[PDB]
Amino acid sequence: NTTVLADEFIAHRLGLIPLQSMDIEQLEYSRDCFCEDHCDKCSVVLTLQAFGESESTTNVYSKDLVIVSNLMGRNIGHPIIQDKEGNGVLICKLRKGQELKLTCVA
Amino acid sequence: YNVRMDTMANILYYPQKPLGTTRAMEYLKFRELPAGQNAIVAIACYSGYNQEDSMIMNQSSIDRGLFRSLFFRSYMDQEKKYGMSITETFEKPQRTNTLRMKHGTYDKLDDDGLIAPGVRVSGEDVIIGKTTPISSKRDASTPLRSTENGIVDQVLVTTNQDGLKFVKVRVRTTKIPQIGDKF
Amino acid sequence: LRFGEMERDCMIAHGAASFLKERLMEASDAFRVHICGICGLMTVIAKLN
Amino acid sequence: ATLKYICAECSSKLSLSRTDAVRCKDCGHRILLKARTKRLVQFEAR
Amino acid sequence: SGIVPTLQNIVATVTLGCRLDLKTVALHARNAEYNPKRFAAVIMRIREPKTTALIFASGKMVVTGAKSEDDSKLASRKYARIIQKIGFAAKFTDFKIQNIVGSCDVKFPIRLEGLAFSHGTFSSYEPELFPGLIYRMVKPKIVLLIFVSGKIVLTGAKQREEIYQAFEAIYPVLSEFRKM
Amino acid sequence: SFNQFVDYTLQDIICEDSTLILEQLAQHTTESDNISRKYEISFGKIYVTKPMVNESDGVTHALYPQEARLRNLTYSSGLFVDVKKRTYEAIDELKYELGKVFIGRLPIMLRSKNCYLSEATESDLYKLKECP
Amino acid sequence: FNMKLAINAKTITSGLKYALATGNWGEQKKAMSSRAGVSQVLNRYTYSSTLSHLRRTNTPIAKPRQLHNTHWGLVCPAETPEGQACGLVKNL
Amino acid sequence: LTCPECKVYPPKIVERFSEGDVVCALCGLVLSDKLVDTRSEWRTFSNDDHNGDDPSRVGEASNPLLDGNNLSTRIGKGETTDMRFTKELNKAQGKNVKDNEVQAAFAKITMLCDAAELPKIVKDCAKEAYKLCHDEKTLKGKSMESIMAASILIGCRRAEVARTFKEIQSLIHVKTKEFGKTLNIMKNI
Amino acid sequence: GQQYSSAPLRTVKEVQFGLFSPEEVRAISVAKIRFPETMDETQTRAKIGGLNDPRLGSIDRNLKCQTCQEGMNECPGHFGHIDLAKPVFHVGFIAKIKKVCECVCMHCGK
Amino acid sequence: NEVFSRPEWMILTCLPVPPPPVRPSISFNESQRGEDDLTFKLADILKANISLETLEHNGAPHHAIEEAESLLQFHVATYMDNDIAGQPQALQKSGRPVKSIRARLKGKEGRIRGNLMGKRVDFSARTVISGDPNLELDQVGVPKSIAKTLTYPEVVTPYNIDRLTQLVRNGPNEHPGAKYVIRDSGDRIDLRYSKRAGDIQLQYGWKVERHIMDNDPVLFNRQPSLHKMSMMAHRVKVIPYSTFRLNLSVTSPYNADFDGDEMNLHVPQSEETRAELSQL
Ligand SMILES: [Mg+2]
Ligand SMILES: [Zn+2]
Ligand SMILES: [Zn+2]
Ligand SMILES: [Zn+2]
Ligand SMILES: [Zn+2]
Ligand SMILES: [Zn+2]
Repeated sequence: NTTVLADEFIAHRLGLIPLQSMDIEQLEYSRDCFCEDHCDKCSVVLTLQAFGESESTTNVYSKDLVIVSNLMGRNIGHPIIQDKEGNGVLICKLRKGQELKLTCVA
Repeated sequence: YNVRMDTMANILYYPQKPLGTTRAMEYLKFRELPAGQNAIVAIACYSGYNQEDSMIMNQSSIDRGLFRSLFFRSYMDQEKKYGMSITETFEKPQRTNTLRMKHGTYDKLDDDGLIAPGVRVSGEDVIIGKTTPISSKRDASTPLRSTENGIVDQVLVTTNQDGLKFVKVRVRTTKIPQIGDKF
Repeated sequence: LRFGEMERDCMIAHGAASFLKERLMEASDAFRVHICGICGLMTVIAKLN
Repeated sequence: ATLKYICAECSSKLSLSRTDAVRCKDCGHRILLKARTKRLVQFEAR
Repeated sequence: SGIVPTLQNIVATVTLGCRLDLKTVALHARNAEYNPKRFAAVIMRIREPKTTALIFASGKMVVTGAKSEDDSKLASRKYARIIQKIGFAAKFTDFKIQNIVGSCDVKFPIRLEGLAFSHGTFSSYEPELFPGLIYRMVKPKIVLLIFVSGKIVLTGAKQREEIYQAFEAIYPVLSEFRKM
Repeated sequence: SFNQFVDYTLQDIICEDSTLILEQLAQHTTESDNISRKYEISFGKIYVTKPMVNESDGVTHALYPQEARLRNLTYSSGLFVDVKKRTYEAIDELKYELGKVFIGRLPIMLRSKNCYLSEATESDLYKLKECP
Repeated sequence: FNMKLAINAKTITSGLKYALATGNWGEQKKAMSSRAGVSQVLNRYTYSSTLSHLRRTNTPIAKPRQLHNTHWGLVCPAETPEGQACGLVKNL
Repeated sequence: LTCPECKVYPPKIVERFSEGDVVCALCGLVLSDKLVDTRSEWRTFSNDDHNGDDPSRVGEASNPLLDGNNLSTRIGKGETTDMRFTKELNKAQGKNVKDNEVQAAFAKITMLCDAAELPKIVKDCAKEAYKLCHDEKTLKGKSMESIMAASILIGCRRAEVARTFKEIQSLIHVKTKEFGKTLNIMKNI
Repeated sequence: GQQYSSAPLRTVKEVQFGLFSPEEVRAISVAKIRFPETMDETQTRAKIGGLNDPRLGSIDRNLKCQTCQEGMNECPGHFGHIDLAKPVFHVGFIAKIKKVCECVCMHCGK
Repeated sequence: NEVFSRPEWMILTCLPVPPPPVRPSISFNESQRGEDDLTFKLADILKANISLETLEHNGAPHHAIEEAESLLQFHVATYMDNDIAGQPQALQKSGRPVKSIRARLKGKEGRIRGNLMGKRVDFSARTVISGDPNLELDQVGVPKSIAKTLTYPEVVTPYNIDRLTQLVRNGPNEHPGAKYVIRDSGDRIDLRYSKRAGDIQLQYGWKVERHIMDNDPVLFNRQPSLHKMSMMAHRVKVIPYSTFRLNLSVTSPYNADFDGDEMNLHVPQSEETRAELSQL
């Protein structure tokens, strides 16, 4: 995180980003799940890598989130995009060498 | 704020310009750099938990980021020179040859005697390892305040006007609204 | 914390003789000396052992 | 590939140790931050 | 070592046993200079053996420049003989060598600062003051002046043997710090 | 206020008492007596540099407000005064005649004339890691 | 008469550094009566807090605490502390 | 300290400062209960109190390495003071006062470092080099303004502050060969 | 804790104020106090038989408290005396002394 | 009085020298050492003494002696009192005047007003107060953390033995737990570190220093305290969140509100003390 924002400031926002919870009913609460922390049966893994290549301000959107976990073919974890331009929630703004590399467990 | 090392810094997460403003604020830079947020306020008698100057907060709103703030404290330490021979040192003290160690843990220290920025800390833990050799050597280390905790934000190493090695450590926490919190 | 003068007063008002003694002794300061019976001084070389 | 400190302005992985003073290659600006730690830090999502 | 230091200078004292009028000596002896305003003695030199004597009013003198014990005694005798020939009841008494200086050349260069750091208690080296390293040997008690060139100066000896023993003792350490 | 003190007040403080003299009048016995002298020391124009810093390794260089706050230095500039030393003498009533010196470091007030940040544009301050 | 030996720079340098630092407006590490609190650390809690600190007035020692008519347009009628310093700390 | 119950050679003990106890980390036996804050206790000796209002401020710090142990206050003006008694009690300190005055040669070193732009660590080495060699028989009768000019290069040569001998020849004074021999007889000590 | 003493535990019933007779001050004292030196047996790390513990109280987590021993958390600390060259006024009683002279004969003491 | 106070004893001839406890020293780092102002003032008395002794012994120059006497007079005098009217204060290098003995006893914050007539205490706790319509008049909401710190020393007895053993087992971190075990022997067992904190087998007469628990009597106080009602005994109620909760009707006696007021809590340590609180 080379951003003007705090690790946890960003972290907080990521929770408020709406995710597809259609098939939420076929996912287990990790508390009830039998693994060690999380797994596929109980979580969705999201990834976010962003960098200021542009001289202009580089924006980070809920669209920039990528699912890395196996979905078991169920309608889940897709960042909800209601946005006309199709960007979703604006998470961050980066300048030049501003990099943001993180991992989310939903 | 992000480029300065001050003892204590309090920054509001999502500041808001006021809905009700003064023509004089234009010159005061207030709408550019605000001191609060426009809250949805009911003047009501509810559960009686707002009696005698107390107030009720929407715990739902608090989760959404209402009134959260950043908090940065900065710890400093010098490597002092006591005359011709005695010199303090930046290092990770070993409990066998170091007296009066802090009960806190020293594991988060790299061999230069500092925690790398990014490590999460907690009460009584050792941010800066220091010894004041006298003879083998006593422990002169800096622990994080016992009533606080957080994640190390930045750590800088420098020399001063006469060239004494000294190190500044910033610690960031996020203070969510709680009960005895004044507004 | 400081159990100060004004707090001593409230305890004296309540008649909490033993509660006060405790605050001032057991809960703080309290110490034991050996004094002389002739000149009531703390002179005594107590080699209590 | 590994590092230590940084130019507070020309941000250029520097690094050093004892008695090597505390300067930079060209611009002296004896400030120098210390860059992050490899070990990932974890956070609460709320 | 295979090298033998060369005696370069020997200082000896001689009591002629009889007061002297330095002003008169300076007047009747050739190659004599007397300037009481700076030194209360007559400085006289001879060619064989090439030496220089310091003659005092007390009748005592110092003979310098001799390169062997024999030349020193011999030169001393000539000076006394001149004092007599001038008109004094001078006699050749208490002859005694007080200092012998010798020099060498080990032929190789020497890293002096390494030698100084190694033998700190005996050597003082600070090129700023003097280019050579001053080694104060304990046994024998001889002072050496060690140079980067391999040139060695040994002084403080009363017997020529001490110069020789001093050189043998220092050769190993000289060799150890040879620049090669 | 500060500017008035630097541009004017400072000079007048150097010039009120300013010059100091010491007189050595003899015993008038005979040579080497009978020699009366008076020596002067005068203070002229006062100079004041932009803020600087004297590091441990001799080198002096400019110092910006941010470096001061981080390395805990003082944001001060140099005070320099023209000094002159005259000499006079008489025998046993007639006085006959026979540079720029550093004096101290004066702390500068930010945004004043002498501060670097005074003639600074918005984009300028940002590069200097200061808040406009 | 060697110049460097004559003028002691440290006199004025550290003499000002002392005052500004500590706040005892006087000479020097032997200060009393000296007026403490003349120089103080700038409040950086909020931007307004910083602004109002650079417009603060101290009055040391007839009825000074009261808001005088002559204070109109020159000093704030509301910005004053409660307790001990009330009406002795004026704000422009 | 070592736990009376256990006794293992590396005596693993913790200072639970917060509960004011000294515990044995193994058996948990408390080995001491009276425990004092050294930071705040040191605040009573070296404080920020120059006015004189602090009731906590009750002592003063000294430097046993440099000035030995010379405890001595100074008669000075107070709030209610006549300027007469100050003079008398000070004129009375004059009859009680040589080597207790050669400490003003520290004022010669301090005024030389500040004229040479030298750090606070160099002065204290030059003052310790001068205190341990000014009364030596090995220095005997060297130029007294060239033995303190040599102890400044001795203090600089340990504090890593680059100062050539010709840089100190410019300050005072130095006679080159005179403060060069003196810079060696001290170097042996 | 603080160790057991066979001495009878009693309560203070009366406090008898008075002044110190020099005879008594001398009699209580456990040390002479001769030197203005703290400790430092000339650049050392022990107390000087002169000021603090010439033969006095104990400090620095060390028992040595003249036979008494005990150390810090038991020792009350015992007094030393200093023998003054000439009499001096006790500042508090400079006036009661004055008044007493004012009442009595400065020759016969009547 | 011929026994305790003859007038001859007013003048000082011999000087009682107080022991280190009265004038502590501190040895920092071999080049830093702190002595008490009294130790300074004494050394001056001594130096002035040693001086005048040498003068009398030697050729007494009359006026050079009385000159040295009124110096001694000053140092001795200024040591007991430095705030003397007319006289110059003895100052200590830094410009600050020497803390005389008088001045340590004198003010509020003196030894009398501030170490004897009022003193800070252990088994005390303080935090922000807030109101509660669900607390009973006589109770006080105590934050879990505060309850987990404050302790009551309970004697092991047939009646409590089993319960106490459980809180001991619970330990210092769990909410109804304990911090220390006090054996007959006098030595304190720290449950936080003792290797035997698990297998700790209690004995009648031992003391278990256990956490403050629901319904313990505690002294609650809001300063100033110009009332006997400004300090009242409440029933503990361990609760979450960092504030002391009080019933609203009890607001008036304390003179409290919840605009940022803090309140003091004192814990009795004896069955006797507790009775005093609950019964009076
Ligand atoms: Mg209130
Ligand atoms: Zn799972
Ligand atoms: Zn008795
Ligand atoms: Zn750089
Ligand atoms: Zn004792
Ligand atoms: Zn009579």
